[PDB]
Amino acid sequence: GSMLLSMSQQVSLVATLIANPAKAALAPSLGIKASAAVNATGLYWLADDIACDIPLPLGMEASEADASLRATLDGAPIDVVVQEQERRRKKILIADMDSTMIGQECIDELAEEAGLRDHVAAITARAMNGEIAFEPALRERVALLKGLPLSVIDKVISTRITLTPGGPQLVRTMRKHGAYTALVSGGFTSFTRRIAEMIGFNEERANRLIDDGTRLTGTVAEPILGREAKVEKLVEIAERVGLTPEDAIAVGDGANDLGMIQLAGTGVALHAKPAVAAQAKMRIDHGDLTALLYIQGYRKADFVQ
Ligand SMILES: [Cl-]
Ligand SMILES: [Cl-]
Ligand SMILES: [Mg+2]
Repeated sequence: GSMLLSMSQQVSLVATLIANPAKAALAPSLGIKASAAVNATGLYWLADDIACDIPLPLGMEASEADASLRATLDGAPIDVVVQEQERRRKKILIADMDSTMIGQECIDELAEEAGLRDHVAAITARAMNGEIAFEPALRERVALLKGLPLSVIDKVISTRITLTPGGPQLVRTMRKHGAYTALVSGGFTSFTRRIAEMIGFNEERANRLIDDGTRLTGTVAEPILGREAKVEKLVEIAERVGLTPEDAIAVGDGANDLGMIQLAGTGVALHAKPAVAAQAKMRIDHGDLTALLYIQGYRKADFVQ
């Protein structure tokens, strides 16, 4: 009950090392080596060979620990995050869909059905990197879908969309612990409704393709939801659940996710290209979506299996 200890708990940092479970290279010896590299108070395994917490000695800047740990692990596929230990477990998740919760870009997959995958995918890549603004890029790409029959959506969904590893476990585990989870996308409601329910999200919010009753018109419902719409949705969710954006973890891979990534108390650039990852305070380049559970301090024993 010491106030001296209690204040120390607030300025207390912890580093977390995280591997992909499919390339689980965080060996016990490596974790000890890393913890010695930062004069750690301790070393706590969240998942054998996959993730460990390394409490940092008080007074060490987070930037120092990050450099030290990345040096010790250089050349190993192990991610590094540093944060305050208090309030690392969040009660809101907000997650992008395309190339984040799913392996594909829904717009590029639909473009294949128009014989224009490569053309559209090149635009998608520049939009994801920040070289073109999202809304005009979305309009340009969707215009090339004009005339596709509505049956093509379920075809794409059923046959070409796959869930990113760790996604259901991430969503279901935070829900087990009382968190509210939302799938937000610059993509399309016809995809996010199905994906959200496969994974287990509480809600979804995305753009909407316009149709004439049988075929796509090649346009999107006005107004188009982009970077600010993701920020506004995080604000809306937090107010509605009686919290603030500091109580949320946000994750995405693209330039238009950086608003919600930067507003959230924990913002994660997941497998992002360098220009996007440079603008997030946390990056996961190797782990899968279970990395976000380890970020929050969950042990594998806490997971919904
Ligand atoms: Cl639940
Ligand atoms: Cl739609
Ligand atoms: Mg994305």
